[PDB]
Amino acid sequence: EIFELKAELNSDKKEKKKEAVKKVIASMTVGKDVSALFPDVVNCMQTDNLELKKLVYLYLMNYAKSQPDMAIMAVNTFVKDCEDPNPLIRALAVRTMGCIRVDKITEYLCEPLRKCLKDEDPYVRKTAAVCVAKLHDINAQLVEDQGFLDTLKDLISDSNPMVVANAVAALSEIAESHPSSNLLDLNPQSINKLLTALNECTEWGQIFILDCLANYMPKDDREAQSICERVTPRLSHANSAVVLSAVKVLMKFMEMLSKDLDYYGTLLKKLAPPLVTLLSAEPELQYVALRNINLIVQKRPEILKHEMKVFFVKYNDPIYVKLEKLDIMIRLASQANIAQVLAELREYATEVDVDFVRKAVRAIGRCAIKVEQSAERCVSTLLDLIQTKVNYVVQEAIVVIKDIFRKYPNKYESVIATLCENLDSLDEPEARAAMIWIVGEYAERIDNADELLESFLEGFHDKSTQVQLQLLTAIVKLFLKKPTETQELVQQVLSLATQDSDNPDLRDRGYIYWRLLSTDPVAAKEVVLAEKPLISEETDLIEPTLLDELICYIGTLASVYHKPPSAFVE
Amino acid sequence: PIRLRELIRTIRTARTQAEEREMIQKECAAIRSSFREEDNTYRCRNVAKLLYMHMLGYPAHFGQLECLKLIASQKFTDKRIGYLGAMLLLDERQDVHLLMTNCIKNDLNHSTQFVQGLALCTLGCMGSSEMCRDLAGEVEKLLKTSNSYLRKKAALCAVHVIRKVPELMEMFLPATKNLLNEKNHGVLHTSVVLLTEM
Amino acid sequence: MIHFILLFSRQGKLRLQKWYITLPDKERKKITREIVQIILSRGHRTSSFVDWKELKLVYKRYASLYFCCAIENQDNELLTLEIVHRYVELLDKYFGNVCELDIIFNFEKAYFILDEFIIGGEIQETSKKIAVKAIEDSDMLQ
Amino acid sequence: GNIFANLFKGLFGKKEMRILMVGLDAAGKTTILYKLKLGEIVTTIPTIGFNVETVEYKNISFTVWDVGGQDKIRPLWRHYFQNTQGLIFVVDSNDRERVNEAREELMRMLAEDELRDAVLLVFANKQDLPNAMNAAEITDKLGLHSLRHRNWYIQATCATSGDGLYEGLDWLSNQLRNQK
Amino acid sequence: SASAVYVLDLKGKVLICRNYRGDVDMSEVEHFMPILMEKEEEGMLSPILAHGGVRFMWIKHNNLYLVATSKKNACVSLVFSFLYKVVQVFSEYFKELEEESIRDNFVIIYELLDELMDFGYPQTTDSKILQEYITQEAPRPPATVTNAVSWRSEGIKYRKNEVFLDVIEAVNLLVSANGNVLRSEIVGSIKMRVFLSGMPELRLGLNDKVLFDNTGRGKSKSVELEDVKFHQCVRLSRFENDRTISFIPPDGEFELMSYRLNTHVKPLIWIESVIEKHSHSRIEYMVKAKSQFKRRSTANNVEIHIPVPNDADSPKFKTTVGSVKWVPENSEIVWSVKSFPGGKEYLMRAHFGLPSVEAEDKEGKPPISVKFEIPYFTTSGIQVRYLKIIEKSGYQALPWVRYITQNGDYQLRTQ
Amino acid sequence: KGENTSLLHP
Amino acid sequence: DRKGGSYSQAAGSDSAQS
Ligand SMILES: Nc1nc2c(ncn2[C@@H]2O[C@H](COP(=O)(O)OP(=O)(O)OP(=O)(O)O)[C@@H](O)[C@H]2O)c(=O)[nH]1
Ligand SMILES: [Mg+2]
Repeated sequence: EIFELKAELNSDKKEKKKEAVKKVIASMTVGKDVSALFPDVVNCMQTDNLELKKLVYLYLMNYAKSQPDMAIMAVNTFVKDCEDPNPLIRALAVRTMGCIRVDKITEYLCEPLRKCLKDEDPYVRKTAAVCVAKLHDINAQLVEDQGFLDTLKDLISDSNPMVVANAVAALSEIAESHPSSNLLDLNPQSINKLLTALNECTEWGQIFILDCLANYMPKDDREAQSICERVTPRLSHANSAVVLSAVKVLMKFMEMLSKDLDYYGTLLKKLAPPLVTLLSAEPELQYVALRNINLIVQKRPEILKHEMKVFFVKYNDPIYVKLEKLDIMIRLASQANIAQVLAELREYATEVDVDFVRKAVRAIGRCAIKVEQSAERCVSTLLDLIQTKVNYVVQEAIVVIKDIFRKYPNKYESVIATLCENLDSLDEPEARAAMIWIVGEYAERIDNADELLESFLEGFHDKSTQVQLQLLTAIVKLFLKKPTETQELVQQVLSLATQDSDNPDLRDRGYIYWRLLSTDPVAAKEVVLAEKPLISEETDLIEPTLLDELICYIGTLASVYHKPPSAFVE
Repeated sequence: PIRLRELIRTIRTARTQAEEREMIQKECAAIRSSFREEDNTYRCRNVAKLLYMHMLGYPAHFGQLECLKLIASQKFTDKRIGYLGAMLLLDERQDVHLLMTNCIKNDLNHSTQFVQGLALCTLGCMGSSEMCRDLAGEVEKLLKTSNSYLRKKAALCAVHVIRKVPELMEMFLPATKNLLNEKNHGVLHTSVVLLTEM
Repeated sequence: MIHFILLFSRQGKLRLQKWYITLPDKERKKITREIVQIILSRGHRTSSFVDWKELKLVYKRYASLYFCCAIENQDNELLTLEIVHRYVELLDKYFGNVCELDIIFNFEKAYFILDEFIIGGEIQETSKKIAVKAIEDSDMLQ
Repeated sequence: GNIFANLFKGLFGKKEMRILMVGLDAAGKTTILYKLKLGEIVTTIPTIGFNVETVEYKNISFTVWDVGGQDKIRPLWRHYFQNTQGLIFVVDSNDRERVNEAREELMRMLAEDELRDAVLLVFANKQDLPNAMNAAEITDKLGLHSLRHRNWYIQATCATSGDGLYEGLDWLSNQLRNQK
Repeated sequence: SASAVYVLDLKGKVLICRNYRGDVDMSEVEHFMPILMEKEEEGMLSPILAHGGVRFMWIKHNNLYLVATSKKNACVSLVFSFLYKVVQVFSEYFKELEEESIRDNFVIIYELLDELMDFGYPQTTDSKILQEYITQEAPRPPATVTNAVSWRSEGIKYRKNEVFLDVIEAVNLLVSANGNVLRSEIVGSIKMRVFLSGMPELRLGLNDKVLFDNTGRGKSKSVELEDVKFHQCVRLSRFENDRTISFIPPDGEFELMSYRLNTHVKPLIWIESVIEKHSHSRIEYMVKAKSQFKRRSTANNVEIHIPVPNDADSPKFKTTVGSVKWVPENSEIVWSVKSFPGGKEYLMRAHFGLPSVEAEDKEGKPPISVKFEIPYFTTSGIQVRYLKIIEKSGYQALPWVRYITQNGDYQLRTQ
Repeated sequence: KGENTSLLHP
Repeated sequence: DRKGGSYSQAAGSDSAQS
């Protein structure tokens, strides 16, 4: 096997050498450690056949870090191949030189890189630009010593739009890792030159060209107007990533645009069709499009005001897309499409995703809390869902009712009777505690509040700390409101939570309640049963400082995770 | 009448999990169609395929009445298949074993030693809180017999009943008296286990 | 008594399953998945004994397909291994050079043998020839 | 296609038919089934489950599945409705207190949308004591004439002797079979 | 900014991997499978995984997961675009996407992976262009990639200049269970199969609402496409200036333009379904289909999928027109019709039994979807005006195009 | 394969 | 013939718009 392969590779027949190379490639792909034969393949490296040269280069790149010492026998071959008349061989050699992760190997490759920097072949120019970026990433100090920054800067001002885009991408990557010192920013002339080559760049070249504009900060409206006019055609590209980059560039430029001018209105009108087109993309890019819409939603929410039908999740939509659709609908919820949102949420509650059902319940509750005009409709939907006889749905409806009561309890007295008997046997801590809190705060429209609390007092000492605290608060409120039918209940609760309750916070709360009861029952109404102020809901909008930074970071990993760019990298 | 071996080979030929689920559903459709027709000839093959599918992780709620119908059958293969189905897909929380009490009682006095042993093993494996109440009398009757191959089964049934019904142990005190001279190792082991459980 | 006995393969496929405890189907599936994950994530020098959920989860596979047992904390541990070895020997004698392919094909026979060997988690046949003779006689009945 | 084989089979008798056995416990259902199948009154314990048997008469195999009348077994009659074409009801005229319960059970079972093609087959069991009612008083009490789209026939059979069983079988054959 | 794009298999085995930056160890692929299993078993599975500080973005292919690991905050959209381009290239080069070809053409696969992208920056994406430098059965790279025209190879000669266009219509209807249609969007598709000599520059002209309004002819039937996306060969500047559709057509079948706008017209097919499902006794399928399309048009290969019960068995079909077959694999009844003339009304009455034992868990209510496809029908009314075929040498072109109307996201919510 | 191998190899 | 609508000849430009 290994010995036979070595003997075959140490022969003078090209027919057996090709078969040996193919077998070695298959073994490495099959998961075989063929790095022990790396020195043997070194001798059979300088071959006229192009097929074996690529395999040898791939083996060396994959067997370079494993055997760095044995890689010293490949500099001469690379130097010889760096001047081959065939452009493909030169491009392959340039790619392989940068792929070798050898500290002592990149030192001797500077001369070939300098020679190929002025390569006439546009593919050769792109390969040299990639090799320079790889060398700078491997050794920034070596790249600075070689003085390749000037050559990379001069590359953008030459012919070959693909090579120009590659050089711009390499410069951006180098500046991305750089400490912002000696930045490669260019004046309006460079931006105009790049825009002139934007219509000639390839699908990949368009992204590289638009990435440079993401760093430039416009200072004049005329320049911003021209940039917006040039980026407007980018919205009609079949490449979704190019569309995303163009949208990010337009959003970044909109931070300096004047709302008085008509350019902003035209840009807003031309952005909605692009969002609609992006929303119907592949499932992999659907999540990216949703994340981009959510990030840009908090900046200019008036653009997608009329885009509501497309926000509905499809039957074959993925779980991640279904989850994002609900968030998009919640962010874009308005009183105009309140009925449509309620109908979609009602349809979304009949699915089989338990997580999907919980997300739908949370979205319905958020929509009801945000808009008080549909509070009655939300209450009716919650009552219907509770009548749906769904355990998870029942808990979700109980939680939604408890949340709604604390927010808009002025006209919530008509649902206590319906919720008084709604199968209270559920033991969910999030639902039982919410029901107890609702009963305690709303202990006026129910004539059998004491009887209902009796069933929950059987295991109060071992139910839960939050549940125990909520039950104690409800008992105290009931005693303060109606003490004739709950005079013994308050004493029993105090005895159970003060003597048999070992919780420190619960014990302290029980002691405070007992002291208040024994001090002045009249003052307890104004102290315990007081009118709480308006509840400040947690704003889901991101901070304005973070929103502006996320605007520049469009299409990167930080947009999907909704985290700062420095808060997610290692 | 697709044999269990053919179904196993077909399942082994499936690659994708979705493909396996589709094949399982395709077989279950034919199984349900055969069951709805009240088929009695190839019922053993359908029962085996359903048991294999249930072990594979597919729903088998519809294949409960067929097991009950086959349990009260007369063929030995059908009786074995029904006993296996009751032991596997029948449970106390299932609630479908309530009707099986009459079948167990009918098979409790069967002359064949294989049907009675299979029924005793099934009752022990699926001992319920209510089945043992109506089956405690029959267990004690077989405990005083001289069948060596059945003494161990009777002891196991008594132990299972005692574990399921701790209040029924009072009826087993006089049944196990004077049983320490059993020559067979199985009967002696069963008696020792019953005494330890008591 | 043995709460459950399940024959699972190395890749995770289960070739046998016999639980003596009445549990919900979803709960039983979750317990089986957890047991497979624990066994599949265990080394060869773990002693083949696990106290999972206060249950003596004993795993000892003599081939690619593994075997598991779940007994309460009231008896010795080596007894379970001896019983498993005896059951494997009886199955091999009944079949003859038992392999993984024949185990799937002889699932009904394997279930019948397990029922005739151990009932309710307790040992039912102490001898090895009496059980084999009884199984052969039952099979010959038709 | 050809149906020559079906005609050849039917030349000597091919139709089999089915039957059901429902009613309250201790209503003579087990004894009646034993008499129909064997021809003797066999003493049996209460039917915890059910009894399944077949009887060959008039070239028709009338399969009979006994169903108990236990409180826990009362709601189990829906399982036997599947693949069921006939049904025989056994009444207990000697239980005045249980007569209302039996009537309510019959009404509940008769209110199933799946059981529509099965005609009424009422068997007057315990027709040996002086307290037993006639063939019309029981029907009037049960309101058999108010069963729309139900072909009901009242027959009185004595469990000890067996008189009237042949008449009931002939009536069932005439109601089910519509040929010469 | 993916660190390495790899091709996995359904059992977790990596069919092929190719590092581009080297910032991530190749051993991280082993932890991808357990993470995916945990996410799927907990519902947290997403295409972009995350193993600590390295994100493992993968997409589900025909048989393997195209996992592309990355370490920094690279362009996720760029990675997705590169993966889509690679998938298209593989489909063009390999007719099948399975393990049979992954392990069969690795010699050319390694070269294609090396040439496509370098250092995380994709460089080559033209499948036809890539086929001129990388073949499985090498010369210098073509000048077309270096030249501006990377979508029209020069020097191509053909005996005839025939281009086959395709007016593909996508009828997507979202009818709720209440009977109202919520999402009714029609997506146009102008795909042409160009086979000519040279590098012709197509000059497309159609009956667009915006173009007619600009020219002053905004009074006839003109299509007002909400979203119009040109292909790569389409010049953005010409369309932005005066809606001038001038671009160099590629060699072969390609998608030039794809209209996308909402529809305010009645559905082509009106399907009314009834469910007389007895409580564990039987079920009724009162399915009524009304063809709202023009009577002169026929819907060929109409397959109205009606979801039957999950545990339903012994079905009986009482229909009027069209064959009905119950497929247990899909767990639904397909109202199959060979040809459905416009205005037809087919009535069906399904009837099957149900097991006595109730199901332990619910199965949901999947929407009813039809597979109608009526060609030679233009519901949107957009009419192609002219296609400016100009060649430097000069030739008489004979373009061809066909209008096909099919059923897209035409789902009907169940009751 | 590994499945045709004997469980105990006896 | 061909399913999906027969191929039809197309013009070169809008002759009515000059
Ligand atoms: N003496 C006498 N008793 C009868 C007669 N007919 C019915 N019975 C009583 O009815 C009971 C019915 O017993 P079976 O027929 O064996 O069983 P069943 O009718 O299905 O009743 P269950 O098993 O309890 O559901 C008997 O125990 C008798 O006491 C009869 O003609 N004479
Ligand atoms: Mg009886």
